[PDB]
Amino acid sequence: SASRDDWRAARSMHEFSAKDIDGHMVNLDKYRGFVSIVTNVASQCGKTEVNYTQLVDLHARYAERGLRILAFPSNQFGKQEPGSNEEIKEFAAGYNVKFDMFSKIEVNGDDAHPLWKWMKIQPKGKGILGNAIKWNFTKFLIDKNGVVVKRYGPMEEPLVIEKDLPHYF
Amino acid sequence: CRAWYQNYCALRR
Repeated sequence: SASRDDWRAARSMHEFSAKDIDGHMVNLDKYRGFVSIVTNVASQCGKTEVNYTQLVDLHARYAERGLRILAFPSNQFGKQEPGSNEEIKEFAAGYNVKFDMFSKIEVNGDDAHPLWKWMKIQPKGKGILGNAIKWNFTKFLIDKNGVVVKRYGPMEEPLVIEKDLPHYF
Repeated sequence: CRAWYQNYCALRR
C-alpha cells in the first residue's frame, strides 16, 4: 500500500520474471500455451514427501500435454526451508524432480515476490481466512493464458489438482 | 520495470 504496487495491474502470470534455483533470470512468458501449477515448497514439513512425490507424478503424467510446474522454495513457514538454493536443488533431485525449481523467495509480506503478491489477489486465487499463503505447499492452477483458475491449500494433496487440470489443455 | 525483487526486474514493461 505505501509500497509500489503496480504488480496489481499485471494481467497474466506470463508477465513476471523470477530467478531459477541456479540464480538465472527466467521470464515466465515461456509458459504461454502451457497449463501451469505454481507452488511454494519446503523440505522439512511432514507433508514434504507426499507433495513432492505427487507433483513429480503430475509432471511425469502430463508434461507431454503441456503441464509445467513452477516450485518456489520459501522459509517463511516454520523455518522448514533453511537450506541454500544448491541444497534445495539436491533435495528435489532426490525425488526425481524434472519440473522447474526456482530460487528461494518470500511469498507473504511486503517483501514477497510480486508474482505471489499478484496470484493472491486474483479472483480465483482467494484464500479462506484472507489471501495470505498459510503454509508450505499452497498450489495455484494457471491456464494457458496465465490466468489463475483455482487455488488449493497446503493440505490438499497435489493429486486433487488432477481432476481440474485436464479442462485447461 | 514495474516491480523489482531483490536485484532484478520481476515485472518488465
